[PDB]
Amino acid sequence: MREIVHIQAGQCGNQIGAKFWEVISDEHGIDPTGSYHGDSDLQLERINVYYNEAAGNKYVPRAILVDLEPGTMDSVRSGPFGQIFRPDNFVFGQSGAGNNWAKGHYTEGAELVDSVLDVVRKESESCDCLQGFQLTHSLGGGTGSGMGTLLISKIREEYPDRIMNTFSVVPSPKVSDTVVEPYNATLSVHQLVENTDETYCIDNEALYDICFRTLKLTTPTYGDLNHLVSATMSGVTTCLRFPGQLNADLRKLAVNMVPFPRLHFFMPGFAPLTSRGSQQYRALTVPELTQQMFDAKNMMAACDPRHGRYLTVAAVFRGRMSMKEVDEQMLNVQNKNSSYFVEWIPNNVKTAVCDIPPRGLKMSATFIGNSTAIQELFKRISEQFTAMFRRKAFLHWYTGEGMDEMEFTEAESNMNDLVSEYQQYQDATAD
Amino acid sequence: MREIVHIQAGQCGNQIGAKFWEVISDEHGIDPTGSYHGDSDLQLERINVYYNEAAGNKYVPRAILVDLEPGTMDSVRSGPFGQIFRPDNFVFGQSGAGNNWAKGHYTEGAELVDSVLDVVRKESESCDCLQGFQLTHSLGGGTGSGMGTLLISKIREEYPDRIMNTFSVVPSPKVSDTVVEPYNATLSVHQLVENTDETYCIDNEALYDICFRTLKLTTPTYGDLNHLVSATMSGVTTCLRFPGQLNADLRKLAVNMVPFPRLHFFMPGFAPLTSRGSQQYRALTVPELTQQMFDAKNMMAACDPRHGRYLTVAAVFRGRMSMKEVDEQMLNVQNKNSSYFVEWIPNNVKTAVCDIPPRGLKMSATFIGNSTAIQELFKRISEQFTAMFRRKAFLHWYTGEGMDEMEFTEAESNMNDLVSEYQQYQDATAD
Amino acid sequence: MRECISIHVGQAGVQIGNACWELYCLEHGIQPDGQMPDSFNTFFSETGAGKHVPRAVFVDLEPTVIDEVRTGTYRQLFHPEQLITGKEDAANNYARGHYTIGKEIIDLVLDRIRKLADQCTGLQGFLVFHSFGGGTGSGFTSLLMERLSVDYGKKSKLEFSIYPAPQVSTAVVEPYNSILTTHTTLEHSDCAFMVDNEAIYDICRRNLDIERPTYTNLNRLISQIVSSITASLRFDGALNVDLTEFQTNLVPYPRIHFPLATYAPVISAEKAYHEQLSVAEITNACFEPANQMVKCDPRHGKYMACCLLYRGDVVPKDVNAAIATIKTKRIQFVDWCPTGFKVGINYQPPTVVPGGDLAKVQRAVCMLSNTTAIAEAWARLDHKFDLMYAKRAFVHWYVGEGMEEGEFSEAREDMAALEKDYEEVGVDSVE
Amino acid sequence: MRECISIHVGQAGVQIGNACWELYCLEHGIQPDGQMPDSFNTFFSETGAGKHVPRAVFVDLEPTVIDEVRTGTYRQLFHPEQLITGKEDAANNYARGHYTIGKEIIDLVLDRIRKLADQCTGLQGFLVFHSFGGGTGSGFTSLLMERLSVDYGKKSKLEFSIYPAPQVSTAVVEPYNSILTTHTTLEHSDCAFMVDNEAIYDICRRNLDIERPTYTNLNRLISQIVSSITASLRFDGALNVDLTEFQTNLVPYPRIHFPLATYAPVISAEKAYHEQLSVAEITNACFEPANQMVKCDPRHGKYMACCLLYRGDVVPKDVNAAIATIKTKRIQFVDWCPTGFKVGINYQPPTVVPGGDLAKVQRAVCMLSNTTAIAEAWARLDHKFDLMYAKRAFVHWYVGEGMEEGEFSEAREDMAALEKDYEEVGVDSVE
Ligand SMILES: CC[C@H](/C=C(/C)[C@@H]1C[C@@H](OC)C[C@H](O)C(C)(C)[C@@]2(O)O[C@@H](C[C@@H](OC)[C@H](O)C(=O)O1)C[C@@H](OC)[C@H]2O)CO
Ligand SMILES: CC[C@H](/C=C(/C)[C@@H]1C[C@@H](OC)C[C@H](O)C(C)(C)[C@@]2(O)O[C@@H](C[C@@H](OC)[C@H](O)C(=O)O1)C[C@@H](OC)[C@H]2O)CO
Ligand SMILES: Nc1nc2c(ncn2[C@@H]2O[C@H](COP(=O)(O)OP(=O)(O)OP(=O)(O)O)[C@@H](O)[C@H]2O)c(=O)[nH]1
Ligand SMILES: Nc1nc2c(ncn2[C@@H]2O[C@H](COP(=O)(O)OP(=O)(O)OP(=O)(O)O)[C@@H](O)[C@H]2O)c(=O)[nH]1
Ligand SMILES: Nc1nc2c(ncn2[C@@H]2O[C@H](COP(=O)(O)OP(=O)(O)O)[C@@H](O)[C@H]2O)c(=O)[nH]1
Ligand SMILES: Nc1nc2c(ncn2[C@@H]2O[C@H](COP(=O)(O)OP(=O)(O)O)[C@@H](O)[C@H]2O)c(=O)[nH]1
Ligand SMILES: [Mg+2]
Ligand SMILES: [Mg+2]
Repeated sequence: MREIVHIQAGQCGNQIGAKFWEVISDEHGIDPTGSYHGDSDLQLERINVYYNEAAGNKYVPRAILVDLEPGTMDSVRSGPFGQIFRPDNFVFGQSGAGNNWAKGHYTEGAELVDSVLDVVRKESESCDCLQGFQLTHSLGGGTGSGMGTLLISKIREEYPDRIMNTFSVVPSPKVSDTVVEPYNATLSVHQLVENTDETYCIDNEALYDICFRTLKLTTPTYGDLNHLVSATMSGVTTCLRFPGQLNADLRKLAVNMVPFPRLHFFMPGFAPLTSRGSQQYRALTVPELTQQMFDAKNMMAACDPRHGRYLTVAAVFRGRMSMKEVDEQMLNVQNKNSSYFVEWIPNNVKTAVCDIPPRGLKMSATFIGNSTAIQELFKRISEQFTAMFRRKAFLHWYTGEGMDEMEFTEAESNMNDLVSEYQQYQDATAD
Repeated sequence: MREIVHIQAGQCGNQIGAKFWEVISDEHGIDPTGSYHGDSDLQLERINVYYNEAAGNKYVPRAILVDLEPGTMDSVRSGPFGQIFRPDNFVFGQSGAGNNWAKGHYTEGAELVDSVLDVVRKESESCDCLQGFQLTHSLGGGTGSGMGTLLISKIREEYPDRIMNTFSVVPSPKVSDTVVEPYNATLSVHQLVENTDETYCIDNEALYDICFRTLKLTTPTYGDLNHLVSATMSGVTTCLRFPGQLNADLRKLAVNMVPFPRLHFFMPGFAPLTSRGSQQYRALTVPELTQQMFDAKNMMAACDPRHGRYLTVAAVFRGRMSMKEVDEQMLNVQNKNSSYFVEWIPNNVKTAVCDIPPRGLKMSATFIGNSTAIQELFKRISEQFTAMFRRKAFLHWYTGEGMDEMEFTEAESNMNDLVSEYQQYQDATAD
Repeated sequence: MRECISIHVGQAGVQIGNACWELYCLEHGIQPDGQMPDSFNTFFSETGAGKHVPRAVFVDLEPTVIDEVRTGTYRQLFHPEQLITGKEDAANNYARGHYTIGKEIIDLVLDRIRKLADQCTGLQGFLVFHSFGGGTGSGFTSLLMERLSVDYGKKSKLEFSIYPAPQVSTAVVEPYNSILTTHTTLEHSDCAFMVDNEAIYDICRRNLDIERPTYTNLNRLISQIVSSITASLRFDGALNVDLTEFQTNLVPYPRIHFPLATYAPVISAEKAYHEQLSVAEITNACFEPANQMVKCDPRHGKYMACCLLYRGDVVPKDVNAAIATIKTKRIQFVDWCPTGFKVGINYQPPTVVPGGDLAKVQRAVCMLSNTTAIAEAWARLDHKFDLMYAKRAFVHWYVGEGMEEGEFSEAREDMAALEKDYEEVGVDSVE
Repeated sequence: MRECISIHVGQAGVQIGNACWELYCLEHGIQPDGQMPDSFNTFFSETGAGKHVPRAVFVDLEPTVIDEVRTGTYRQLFHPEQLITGKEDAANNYARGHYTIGKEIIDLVLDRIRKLADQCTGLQGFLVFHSFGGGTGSGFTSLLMERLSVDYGKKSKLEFSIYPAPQVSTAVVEPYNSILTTHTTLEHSDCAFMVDNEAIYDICRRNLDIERPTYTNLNRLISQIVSSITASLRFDGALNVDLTEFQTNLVPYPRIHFPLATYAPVISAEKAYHEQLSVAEITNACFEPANQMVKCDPRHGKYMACCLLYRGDVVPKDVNAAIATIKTKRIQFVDWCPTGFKVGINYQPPTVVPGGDLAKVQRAVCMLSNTTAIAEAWARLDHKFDLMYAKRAFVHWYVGEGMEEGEFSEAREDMAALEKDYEEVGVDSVE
């Protein structure tokens, strides 16, 4: 079998991860004590992908939780599934870093990481075929970005041939919930780009819109938001955990989604998301699903794909459905809206099918889009970045941590070039 | 199969539609929950014409309800069949437009429509063969006319080859229930003419007369009035929903009813309308029905066909009857009263027969007349229009919405020419 | 073996077909399930299980009609692919039937036909059923014939058609569609058989002594005629007449090929008991204007050729005697003809359909008649056309479907010539 | 005895194999436990207890697929070592399949094969199943063939392959992998059989008259084809055809060896009851473009060679007659050929798999066809390649696995030549 290491970093990362593991355990019949009470042999058969059968019937999700300070991971341990985790996988310091990327990637993180990695190594040692790593982190967070970035680099150093992917939480185009976002985010990306093999962009902003609209919710609690995200994450690796018709290994996804290194940012989506108040007025067909999947309004990343083109799209389906329906339906999309796809690439769609549906959803699908419209995000960031940077805003909170100002200019350089790259391909033509 | 999209617009439109759907659901054995409890396989077999089998046994009438403000559609949702509709098909704003056509077709409607159409598109996407569109709206209404007109234009833009028909409520020759009728109505017609393929004219005034007289009613409640109208509407599409001897597709009706584009206004009728107090003194024969159908007093449009000629008449029968009876009887009408028919056209009658009677009426028929006498209506309107317009009455409530005064003069121009056209054909002769 | 392919087009064509095949089964003892609990290989093929499969193709752009068949009693008698349906009908628009809609179906139809034809050991010809005026019947058939004549230039092309009776209704745009079809029909059809619904009603009233007839028994009468013709192939007779011989014995000049038809002795059992239906009696009845299936008083013109088909208990010599008497009856014949009578005799008497309204007889006569009197009908038609065309009523419906306005002129021109042809024939050629 | 070794590579290869062996067992009465409660020694070996063990090797770097087999119904039919699995798949990367991953498995595979081959008394050849585009199928097979041809330079090397259908999806990097494989395949394979999933869907829709098909029955159709071929070895026939003879009778020029395939008569029981599937009937069906298993309208090119395999109730003379007719059908053949028909006849009629969607017939025809029309498909493929290669999309995924960039150029070059070859063949050689 192939194994995945799940690393969680930062308050956000840990909170998301907590929900993630809840979801995964649920799907495999694992209760809060780590005891197996599933119904299908499949649940157990390939459980190895995530859990390490410790002893008896106790399974221990191979996850590592990291934070610079307590009060977060603590709450995780106090929660429903706190006891499912092995204590020794909780690695944290006793200092904060109020969204101080420098601290997270230097003066504080440099100490903490000395541990962390040791645990990582141990976990990788227990694996038979290390599929890769998953990092749940939030951009802009002193830990999430600081440590996140650091760890990524350090891991590739020792596992250059493994697939690394992360589910980053990006900056919001609307109200920012931090002050020094631009800086932290930019600094992270500066290195992220040159490391992680693929990364997903999820924006709370977009998620709120979905909730208030599509889900008809009025109290979009972070727990609910995380739940939604978790669902997406689980979909991504369903192909590893369960049998299907067209299994798509994590690596495979990278191959059909990244055309050029560096250009590996994705917009995630998910269907169906019908509110309970209207579920009875649905059909739940392959067409219905694709309607949602390609609906700009269901993009979990706060960008409007309508203004860009897709370099490539992956569609992973779960449950039951015909091959005919899927393929034909996906074709129709490309044909009807050909202007939204990059002419350089014939067949801009990768599909996959697993025979195991989400609990309660006979049909479900995830959407991974590599749209050039993501450029927009980076553009926004760069603009905000230079606005602050040229005024030297708050730079003393980075300089004071031993950060060289030049690092910022380098970071910008990478960022701007990223934008340029997308812009070039955006309108580059075959002839 | 072929599918029809039912759009309802304005308070009136929605109230009528509510009754309409009640009627239709009844005929197909659909209860208020959308569950099928019919007796004949026919009821279900071709249910697709209107309902979209959502899931299980729940059918969802493919209708779209539109209004500029709540308090109307709300009451619909609070009614008997409110739950039969899919919530997502209720599109409305939060602003009124006190019979302000300009608002409905500009400053307010221009915002609302951006949504609406999206829903329309979705509904059309779910269809296999989009027969066309039906719009239930009221002339003179800020929404009904304003949005109505707008939507019609917008739809043709994307569905130029579909049949669009509406069931407009026209101005009354007697007491007007609005102040700025002439304006709103004229402005609507100005565009209506150049869009909608066929439209029906129903006048509350006439309906009241029928009720007090023929139906021997004393409390003609709008619900009852709407019921009557609904019956007519259902008759029109019975040929699509049910088998018969001479099925007449919606398109077919247009073909045999419109001799020249623009000239597509019709006077609807219905038989039998015998009051319960005297139903036992009836025969219910094909002759009886035609007596009612060609009785000027049973015209649902407030015009007196006696003063004009028929360009063409469609007669749709439901239930059981012989072909012999029908054809011969219709012939007799043309022969006996040949002066009332336009000599240009041999055989001024189109007939159709469906084998499925209305609930409780073994024999029933609808009447669609293209009479030149409709000219009268337009004449009245134009006269009233210029009376107000020349005094600049209330124009500031349109000018203030960004309406160009020239639009009124153009509207009049179209109106007057419409009248002229009818007048020409009215007395134009073969030699 | 002598084989024949029937083609049923449009509401009428199909619905008539229903009656026909119902009858065919009865006569050959074939049960609805294709079972026969030695003259079948003309209209029926044998499957692996021995099951009989009638040889016909049903085409109707209006799936409703065929659905009735698909769900009807004889749904087991058709190979699914013999029932070809469209999604939208021709709305009484020749142009739709010919140019824009039928165009997209005809390919399928012909392919199916070809495959059917390829099962034959010796195809005699085709029997096409349609109605003038029907967008499908009229329009589509035009197209069909155009292409059938290419592949099968030497096969007999017989057709039966409902000729818009002088004083009936149903559709308004009839004379347009009618002429448009005729214009092309003349160049491909070998012989058309005209039938008026109007005339039939009269017969039902006076001969059957019934009232209130529908297509459910009007068609039954028609099917008797059809049977009478094909009985020649299906049963041994004293004088069998192959389909090919109908050209020779009816047409005397290419462009003229519209025989009228009749059928004696129509009669209710009530009168049957009181009347001796002798050969002579029946023969005389066939020439009584009242009994023609076409509203055309034969006395207005002269006969060009008659063909008599006797079934059942007849005696050659008696037949001859009867005919001689007919010749004596100073009934006029053109000088171009010296004989005028070709007679077939089939031993198989007429049958009777359970629940029918026609008494069973020991002998019957079907007569086909080519007469100049029909010119009247053509004139009437042309006249109606002229009136509508002058103002260009409904023309935009055809032009909008790609029809050329000049095409109407063309058709009319040819029709004028046709009428003239009849005039010339009846000139009474003399030195 | 004539023996044959089957090899199943990758998701498709294996999953198809499942269907195949399922079928083989059925036809020979072999029960899932290898039990037979005299033509088996071709695909099956006898163990000490008499138990049957099919002769095939399953290879898939993605253990998931094989695990399904290992835990499936037929888990008792395989000698553990016949099920060879890897730890990580090729991620749609030819380079992984060929150079970096497959490299480490191939040794095992070949050894196993050798041992299997050593059980044979006379190996006819191999049947390799794979898909173009599949990293394993495409990449690994390339490697496999490269080495099989060394040890067994004189054995027949047949393969079946899924040819990335013109308008479908599944993977993005297809055309890369496809061409890369083709480039090497041409130098080792004796004859490849092209199958399109796309085409099959069409067949399911139109012939089977079904909807929503999956690989669970798409493969079943394919297995019928495979059976038809090997039936020659497995059962006595009037004209048995050894595998070797397929080279001679299909290939006329080394580099060209991509026959298309079809299979008649696909059909649902519904229609079976209404249709006589004669020899001639079926034979004709095989040449109807619609029924090809490859999206390539054969009329675009000419035929080079056809091979017909009849099963069941057929009569040599009838077969000959049918073919003669086909020759008459002015279906074009290259001047280089004067015959073009090699025919096999096997007495063993087709069978039917319980729970399948295909009606059982008394006779069937499998056709293999070498045609120049396929050049079109090759052109399409090459074109797609060019577009992606130009920008070097996804190239880094191959280069990172040790592939030489120039290697792509090389492959493309050869493909150009291949296309050219077809052009030259269809030149219509004339003095
Ligand atoms: C294909 C990828 C994709 C890009 C486009 C343009 C796609 C195309 C189609 O979906 C596949 C639209 C679709 O067919 C519909 C019309 C039914 C519909 O869904 O369109 C949207 C608006 C549309 O954007 C205008 C949407 O937001 C969107 O994203 O559309 C309103 C919605 O109200 C119910 C409904 O009317 C991005 O992932
Ligand atoms: C034919 C189309 C038609 C036009 C005419 C003129 C038609 C002709 C006939 O109906 C078909 C009249 C009819 O045969 C009657 C005499 C039995 C009768 O019904 O006539 C009306 C008055 C008449 O107008 C005078 C009516 O209103 C009307 O519309 O009549 C009183 C009524 O009291 C019971 C009764 O006496 C318009 O659709
Ligand atoms: N005798 C007879 N006449 C019929 C029947 N059905 C329709 N007609 C006549 O046929 C003519 C109308 O043509 P239809 O066949 O109904 O039209 P269609 O071919 O279906 O064409 P569209 O409906 O226009 O697509 C009228 O003259 C009708 O009276 C029938 O069952 N029997
Ligand atoms: N007909 C058919 N086609 C299949 C099946 N499975 C996969 N395919 C097709 O095969 C192609 C994909 O190759 P796969 O065989 O799935 O890939 P693989 O060989 O497992 O290689 P990797 O997964 O890349 O290691 C696509 O064109 C699929 O549509 C199957 O069971 N039947
Ligand atoms: N979706 C989501 N976002 C979160 C959550 N908790 C914090 N955030 C977001 O993460 C960012 C703040 O970073 P955080 O992880 O708390 O800081 P850190 O501990 O220094 O990494 C902000 O954009 C928050 O909106 C969560 O549970 N879910
Ligand atoms: N027949 C009928 N007419 C109505 C109904 N409700 C309103 N009306 C008429 O519609 C016109 C007023 O327009 P309304 O639809 O209420 O205004 P809107 O909401 O701005 O479109 C008047 O002529 C009313 O008599 C109804 O339920 N039935
Ligand atoms: Mg019709
Ligand atoms: Mg695989």
